[PDB]
Amino acid sequence: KFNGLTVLPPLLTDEMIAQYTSALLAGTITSGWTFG
Amino acid sequence: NGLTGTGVLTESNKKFLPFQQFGRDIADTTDAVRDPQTLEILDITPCSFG
Ligand SMILES: *[C@@H]1O[C@H](CO)[C@@H](O[C@@H]2O[C@H](CO)[C@@H](O)[C@H](O)[C@H]2NC(C)=O)[C@H](O)[C@H]1NC(C)=O
Repeated sequence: KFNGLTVLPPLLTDEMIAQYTSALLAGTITSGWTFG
Repeated sequence: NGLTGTGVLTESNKKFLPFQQFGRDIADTTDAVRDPQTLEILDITPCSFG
């Protein structure tokens, strides 16, 4: 993977994305469209 | 023995058949060389950069 070129890691890890999705899903279960 | 390159040497656990000289993976990238004196397989790693 190292021959003259590099790969940069993503800024957002997978756990943070999962946490965002969980927050959105809980919000849409409880409140509905009001929290938007 | 005529194959030149740059990197860092280390020990390797791969096993060669009794007649090959040196291995590779893809795109002419050497990855395993055996010293003629010891008949032991070594390993090449590119030096760190960034
Ligand atoms: C290079 O070849 C010599 C032979 O001329 C090897 O020397 C022998 O090595 C074995 C393994 O240790 C010993 O059992 C023998 O007694 C050695 N014989 C002599 C005459 O030295 C040597 O090991 C080989 N490799 C290197 C790195 O020198």
